[PDB]
Amino acid sequence: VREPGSQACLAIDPLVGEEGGAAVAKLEPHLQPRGQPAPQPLHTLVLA
Amino acid sequence: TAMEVVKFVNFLLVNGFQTAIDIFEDRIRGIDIIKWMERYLRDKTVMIIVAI
Repeated sequence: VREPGSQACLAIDPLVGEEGGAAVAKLEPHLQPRGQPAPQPLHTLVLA
Repeated sequence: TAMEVVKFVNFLLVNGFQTAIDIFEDRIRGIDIIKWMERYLRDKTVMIIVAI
């Protein structure tokens, strides 16, 4: 008989870098609000 | 499960796997959605993850 002492099997486990991983970022455009005095289209009429 | 899938994609990208998902590939996916899907479905080497 032989003993597995020296030849024992190996388990594996990755060295995950999640602890130092950057996050996913969401973008939102800062709308030029119409609540603030934004301009409007100058629909014109004629006084005949 | 959109939020959990975003977290999962963060996990995979951090660990070096190039993950293709619709929310991030929006620009290319917008040109032709079905073409975008077929690109990854046809390729045998691409691993597909099914989020149940």
